[PDB]
Amino acid sequence: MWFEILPGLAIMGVCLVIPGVSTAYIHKFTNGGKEKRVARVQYQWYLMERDRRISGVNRYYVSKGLE
Amino acid sequence: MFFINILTLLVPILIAMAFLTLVERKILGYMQLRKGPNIVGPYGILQPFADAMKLFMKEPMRPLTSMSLFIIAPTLSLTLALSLWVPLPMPHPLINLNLGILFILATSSLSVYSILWSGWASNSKYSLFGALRAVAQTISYEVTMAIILLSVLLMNGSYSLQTLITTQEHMWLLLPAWPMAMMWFISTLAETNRAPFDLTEGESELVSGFNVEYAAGPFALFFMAEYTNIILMNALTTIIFLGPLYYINLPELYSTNFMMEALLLSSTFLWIRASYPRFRYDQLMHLLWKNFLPLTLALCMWHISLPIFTAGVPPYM
Amino acid sequence: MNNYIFVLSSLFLVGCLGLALKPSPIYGGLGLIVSGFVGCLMVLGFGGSFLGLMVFLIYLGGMLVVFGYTTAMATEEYSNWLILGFLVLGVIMEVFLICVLNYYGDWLMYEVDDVGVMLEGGIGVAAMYSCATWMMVVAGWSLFAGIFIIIEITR
Amino acid sequence: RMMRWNQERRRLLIEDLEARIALMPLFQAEKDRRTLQILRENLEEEAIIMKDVPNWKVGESVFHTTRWVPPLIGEMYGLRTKEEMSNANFGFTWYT
Amino acid sequence: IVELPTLEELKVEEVKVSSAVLKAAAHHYGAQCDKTNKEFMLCRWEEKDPRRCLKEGKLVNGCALNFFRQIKSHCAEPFTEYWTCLDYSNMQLFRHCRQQQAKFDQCVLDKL
Amino acid sequence: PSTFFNLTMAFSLSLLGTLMFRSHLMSTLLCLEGMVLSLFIMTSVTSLNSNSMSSMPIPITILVFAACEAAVGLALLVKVSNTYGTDYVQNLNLLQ
Amino acid sequence: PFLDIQKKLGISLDRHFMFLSAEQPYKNAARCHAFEKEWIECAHGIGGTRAKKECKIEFDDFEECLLRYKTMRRMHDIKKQREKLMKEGKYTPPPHHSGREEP
Amino acid sequence: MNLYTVIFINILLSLTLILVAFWLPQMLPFSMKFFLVAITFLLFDLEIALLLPLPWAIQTIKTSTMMIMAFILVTILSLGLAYEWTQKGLE
Amino acid sequence: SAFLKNAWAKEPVLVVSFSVWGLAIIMPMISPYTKYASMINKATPYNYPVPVRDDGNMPDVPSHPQDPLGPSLDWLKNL
Amino acid sequence: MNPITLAIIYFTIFLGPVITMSSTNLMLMWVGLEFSLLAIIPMLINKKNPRSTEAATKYFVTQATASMIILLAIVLNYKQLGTWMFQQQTNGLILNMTLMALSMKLGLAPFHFWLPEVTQGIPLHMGLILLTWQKIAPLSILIQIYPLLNSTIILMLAITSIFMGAWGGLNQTQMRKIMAYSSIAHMGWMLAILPYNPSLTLLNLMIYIILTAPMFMALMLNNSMTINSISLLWNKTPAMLTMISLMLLSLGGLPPLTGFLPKWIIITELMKNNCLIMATLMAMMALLNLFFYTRLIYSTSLTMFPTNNNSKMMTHQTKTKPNLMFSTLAIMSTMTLPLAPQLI
Ligand SMILES: CCCCCCCCCCCCCCCCCC(=O)OC[C@H](COP(=O)(O)OCCN)OC(=O)CCCCCCCCCCCCCCCCC
Repeated sequence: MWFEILPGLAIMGVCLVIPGVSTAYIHKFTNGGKEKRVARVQYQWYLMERDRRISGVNRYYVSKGLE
Repeated sequence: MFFINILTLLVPILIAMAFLTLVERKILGYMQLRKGPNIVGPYGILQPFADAMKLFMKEPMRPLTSMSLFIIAPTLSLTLALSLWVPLPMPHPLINLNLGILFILATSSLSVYSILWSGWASNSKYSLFGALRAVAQTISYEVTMAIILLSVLLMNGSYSLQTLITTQEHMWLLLPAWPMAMMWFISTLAETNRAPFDLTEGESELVSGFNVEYAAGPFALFFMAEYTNIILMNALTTIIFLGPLYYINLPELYSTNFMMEALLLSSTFLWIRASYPRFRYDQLMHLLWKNFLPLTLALCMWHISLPIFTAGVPPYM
Repeated sequence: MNNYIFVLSSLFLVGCLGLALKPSPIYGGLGLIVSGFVGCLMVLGFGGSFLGLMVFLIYLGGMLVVFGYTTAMATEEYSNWLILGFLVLGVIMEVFLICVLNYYGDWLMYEVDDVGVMLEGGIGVAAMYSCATWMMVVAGWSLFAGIFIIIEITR
Repeated sequence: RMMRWNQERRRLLIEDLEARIALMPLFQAEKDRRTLQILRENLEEEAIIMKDVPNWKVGESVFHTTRWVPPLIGEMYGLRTKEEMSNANFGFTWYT
Repeated sequence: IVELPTLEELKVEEVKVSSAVLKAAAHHYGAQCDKTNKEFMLCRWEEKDPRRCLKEGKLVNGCALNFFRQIKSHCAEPFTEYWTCLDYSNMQLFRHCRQQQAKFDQCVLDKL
Repeated sequence: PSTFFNLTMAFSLSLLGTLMFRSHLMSTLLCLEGMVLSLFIMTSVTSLNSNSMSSMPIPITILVFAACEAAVGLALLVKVSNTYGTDYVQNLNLLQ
Repeated sequence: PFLDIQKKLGISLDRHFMFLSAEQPYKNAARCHAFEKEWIECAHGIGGTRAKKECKIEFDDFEECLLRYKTMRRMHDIKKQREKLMKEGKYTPPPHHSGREEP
Repeated sequence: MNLYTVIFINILLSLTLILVAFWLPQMLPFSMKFFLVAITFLLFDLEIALLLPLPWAIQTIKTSTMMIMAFILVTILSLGLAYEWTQKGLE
Repeated sequence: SAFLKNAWAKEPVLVVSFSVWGLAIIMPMISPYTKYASMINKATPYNYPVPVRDDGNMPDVPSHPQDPLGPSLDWLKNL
Repeated sequence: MNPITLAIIYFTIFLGPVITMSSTNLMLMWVGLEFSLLAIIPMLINKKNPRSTEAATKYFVTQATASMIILLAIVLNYKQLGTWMFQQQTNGLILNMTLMALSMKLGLAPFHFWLPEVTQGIPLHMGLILLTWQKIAPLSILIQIYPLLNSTIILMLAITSIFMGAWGGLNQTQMRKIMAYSSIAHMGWMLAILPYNPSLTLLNLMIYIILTAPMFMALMLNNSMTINSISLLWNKTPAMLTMISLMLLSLGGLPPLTGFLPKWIIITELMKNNCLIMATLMAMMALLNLFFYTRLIYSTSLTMFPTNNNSKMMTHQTKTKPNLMFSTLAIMSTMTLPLAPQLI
């Protein structure tokens, strides 16, 4: 019947979720489990950069009250 | 990593792009009382790969045509389509272009060059007419297409597609602004030269002006482009107007929901094609410079006043 | 690559060179499109976004699009190769001139407010609506008249 | 709903803008302190680069006024690592 | 010449904590330590030069460090939970974390 | 800096163009536009590195006026290849 | 100007934004704002013929805040000769050029 | 740069495909009415460009002014369009 | 009126089109909220509020902004 | 023209010069120039005759490139001084560009080729506007910047114009082009004194306007674009023969009439400034202008050319009258000389 148009769709869907799940986990892996900071405006880039300088070289590492 | 994130977001879309043609040649089929392609492979799954290989193997005829432009137009087409998928705001978008919607609008406009140049390069009368007709309709639908977005943005606060995920945390922008959704949907149908608005390659009226002389590999690249676009524009409808649910804890839900709505609205233009005859050239443009453009202009004002008199100006984050 | 800016400027110059050679009106339109692209790039390079976009959605958009349309209608008849040759001739001469000063990206983003919250291109041009309210009234009158000028000149 | 949501969203926006309003004083000091260091550090190398050059005031305001003219980006990072300069110059246009 | 101040003149203890840490405590720091900062601002504005307010800047920093030492000593755990959740978010938005914020805010009201 | 000299010479190369017709009115109307782009780019560039935001209105006013200017120019062009079947300038020699 | 219908009518549609030191949006001062003031409060009441000789200190400075060419020059020299010192292996960037630092 | 990286892969992927295509298989109009529409496009595009800045103007303290200014822009151009109709120019 | 009627039934876009044009030209003028827009946007603290010299006779916010004196946005709150 | 369009255009052709004059921000001065360019082109092609399209397409290209050059000068200044307006400090080349450009829009000297040709293909009416309400705008921009422009160039463009205008006029027989040529010449005198005493430029213009406006409404009263056509003036309308005679000799510098004052005071001001080289050569070829003016005098008044029988028919019918402006501008022009001291 119409049962059969589903096979094809399944392979479309599966190929349209990969991208959204992929981009959203290759970010939380590269950024240390914390969402990649979105620096829309400079202030944010400043804060981000400030973070880099604060520790290691990468901003994702985040020092706390114990420092 | 970033490279891997380029394979994903590309291949996956290309593989899905292939499966759309199949779900087009079966959904149109069952609507017309026919199984559609099921004999090659299981349930026709290998069917998209099969003609791709035939198309590339068949001779790329070079008519006795400006070669450079003739060959470039296809390249531009695909380049643009794949590019327009870069800033889409599925969760954690590949690239947070701060002015993304503008970027989308920009690249979308550049595509017109392909059809125009293709027709001019083809050097065939049919192609020439196709280009002229195409450029006109394309650009015109761009004029309402852009204004419809400007109305949206003013209620979103920014050009970044990522903001709408925070704008649509309580209600879809269809409820408000539904009148434009319809007008975004019809314009999305024109800009992908799909059926109700497909005078670019009417085939019956004029025979595929865009690719009259294009065959094999060039045919395929635009071809691929059109279908990827078919998805992209539907996906933009599924972010701007139908806002999928989103949860910071679980970012996947968005993608999954984004999938479902994109597939259904992608299914809709497939369903539109089989269901409607094709608008005439004059009729098409009238609808936009006459039936819609006045509608789109006025609501723009209403959407300018709305925030103010409702003191509903959006945050600029 | 500090040279990035100079590189871009050169490309722009070269594109305008082609337009200068006056190739087929369509070739000219194409060349300008390339230059306009280079242009938005340079503006963005300085930091201006909205500004860069404009040329794109205006020049790389219809500005040449209509030209294109137009040409199709009034330009029918296709030495471009010779023109291409002179173009290379100019390129080297252009390069030669820079090589002249050669024998004889250091400072861009000359000054910036590292911390800032409401600075960005477009904000200034957004002041067309407030404290520059005579630019946009005169531009609006320009368009509203231009409608009439074109409708009679075509009439 | 849109009217109420954006009014709420506006309240959140004023809250975090004020959060930096409070924190910028700590940063302003930090910036200046570091800025001067870059200028001075460049002075050291400056006092070691053109020493041989005749008629070479180690350094002198290109201007006449003694007013404090802030340091261009180039001045701060010009002598420094190329990457350092590039980062500052093309480091925002290129997102995180 | 340029009369650029010397390094020893501009060396002072540094806060150096992740920006996130600050944003979470931003509100309170804007509260417990604006006396000196405002004064420093006044100097830095009317007196355009930075050299003319360097010492004030040192005072500016000193005021915050202890601000932190107090919190480290009291209600450190709450604050630690609040910043960690605040940092995970990409724009470090305040509303994603309100449950952690409440416990951090209530405690320091209770102790500090 | 030099960036400006390239743009300025671009405008002069576009100047040499408009002043030396080559039998195509359209091409000229296209060269003319090459200037407006060069002017728009230069105005935007200096406004941007002078941080003079009060002047950004101009970079666009320049384009808005230039667009209509071109609209008029093309309508004359269409008028000419309606009266002479070509845009070729030689045809425009009746006023001798 | 030629016909001052603006001063007469009191309107100021064209004067508020003629120089860099004029009101900037959101009170974000533009670059060089430190000099143009000093170079136009000087030349106010003194006509041009005498805004061109005695008020030359403020333009020679404002001609350098903006163009900022003497700086370019000085620096370029520093660069070239530093190249020569490195040439004689006399000099190489210290960790000062590359090192960790305060927030 | 990140964008540059993505885009060049994008062109490369296309150019690769066209090449494969060619290398593998070795074995006068009178659109006067249109012209007019095209010009209007140019014009309308420019207006839109003057309407693009709104997203930031909505923030202007001088909200009222922005309203008046904006409302005028749309209205005036709307009139232009209507004229086209009134004069039957487009038809 | 009669044409209006047919217009509502023939060419029923323009009618709607104009209607909106007007309704947007009216609601702003009459609205218990119109005033807020210029305030809500005015208030957003984009730029730092530079302090003032406490010379004397100052009714301004007394030092710590937590002090009662000063402007308030309770109007924004509970809006 | 749908009377609405007529209004929009005419308003622009009139808002065009007025914005230029009123504003100080040069940019706003440029768009004033731009609006004049856009408004004039529709009227130029009103007959839409094949000659007309040629006229407008030339006028437009000449006007457009000059407009772009003027903008480049403003754009360059913006970098050499943050100001949007020329100042004492302005680089000399920056100002010279503005002189050349503005001398193209006004059509002076070696850029005098477009004007005679556009004056030939446009109606007599639009001829006046193209000659006199379109010179006010650019001149305003120059007069404002006079302290800064070069005395050498202006003089060269001044002298050249005088010569070109005179020489060109001698051969021409088409009236529209005789006037175009005269305007080039008078425009020359005007730009000669700009560096020294701008106030006299504004006199040598008004008088030119008060002289040319009556002269053209005379040419069109009988709509004669030929001297042969104006020569039969004696039959078509005899009275205007007297004043047409004096106005044309007034346009040239002959002493009893108002036309001498502009040349006389310009010469007095140039000698006061010591250009007794330049002033002398200008006055001398200025005398060439009167020769072609008097040759027309001969044909129209002092000698009666033969006419056509069909003319008796045009006499019968009542002649639509010349507007009042003709008189008030003919007399104030032919004889105000006794009142010169106040004029200057
Ligand atoms: C008060 C505050 C302000 C708000 C005011 C709101 C007032 C109420 C809303 C009024 C407008 C609602 C409709 C908006 C879209 C339609 C606009 C329109 O006027 O239609 C034009 C045209 C029909 O025109 P025609 O039949 O030719 O006759 C014209 C008579 N003037 O339309 C067409 O012909 C379209 C042809 C389409 C062919 C394909 C159809 C596909 C149908 C299925 C998909 C529909 C869209 C799905 C969208 C999903 C979400 C995006």
